[PDB]
Amino acid sequence: TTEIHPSCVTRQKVIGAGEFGEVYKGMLKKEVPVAIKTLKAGYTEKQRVDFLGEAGIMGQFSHHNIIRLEGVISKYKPMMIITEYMENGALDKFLREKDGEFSVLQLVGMLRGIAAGMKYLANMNYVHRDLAARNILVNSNLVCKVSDFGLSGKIPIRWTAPEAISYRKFTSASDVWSFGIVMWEVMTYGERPYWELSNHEVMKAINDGFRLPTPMDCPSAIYQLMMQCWQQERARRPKFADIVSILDKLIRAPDSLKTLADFDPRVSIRLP
Ligand SMILES: Cc1ccc(C(=O)Nc2cccc(C(F)(F)F)c2)cc1Nc1nc(-c2cncnc2)nc2c1cnn2C
Repeated sequence: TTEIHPSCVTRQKVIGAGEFGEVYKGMLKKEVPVAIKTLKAGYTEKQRVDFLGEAGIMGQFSHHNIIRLEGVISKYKPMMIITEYMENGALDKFLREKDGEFSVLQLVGMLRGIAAGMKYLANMNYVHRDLAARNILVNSNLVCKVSDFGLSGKIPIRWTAPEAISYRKFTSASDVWSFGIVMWEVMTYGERPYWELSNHEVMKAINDGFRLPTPMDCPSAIYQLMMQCWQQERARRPKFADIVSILDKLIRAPDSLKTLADFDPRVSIRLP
């Protein structure tokens, strides 16, 4: 963590909400665009511990696929966490606003980058607990950076592994389940997992053995990989090292992605 003087920061627009403050877009001194989370007067001891703890963990991460911390303001009030800014925004909204605009290889490359960031976090003994496309930022090189904006607080049942829902067992292996959901989010351009099923219906379907069907136009290898992320038995899921290795090999032999999984049509259209 670098300590930044408040005279170097200008808050411009509110872009979100913090636990005890606001999240802004701004400029950091030529100027550089930044995102800024503040801790406002009246914060509790616990909030200060969590806020500066968050800053400390982010300063420890140095990876291509993890959001970069520019610095912290801790010596003056209000306190601030300052990161790089991504004009393309969060991955879920990005894909939904750009439906069908990318190649299969571009989509799989986004997944490889997300997996590499997650392998790094898991190796550093950091369990994310809220991996979803809404918590991934996209830069102007299409590079995805794992982030955590806090709960949307809506609990993300349909991204969470059964053991984490059932008995609060959050590990890198429950993050692997979440990663499989993110794979499905990417390959569908941001569709809502399980569509209109309620949270209870999703849990019931998973316990009964159902799994999300293949996205349209999805490489067979990619659907196979996401399905193995959704094994009920935690020990049977791939580790992030396995996921990175597979995605890297598929990208480097790109003909491997041309074999597509069968898509199950809901609608039959008959014509001559
Ligand atoms: C200011 C800020 C503070 C904290 C984080 C954040 O990701 N923190 C965090 C906490 C725990 C673990 C991780 C980890 F592991 F990297 F994923 C990150 C990100 C940001 N940056 C951003 N937040 C937000 C943002 C938006 N809406 C609500 N909250 C934050 N939007 C951003 C950025 C950057 N660009 N954009 C478009």
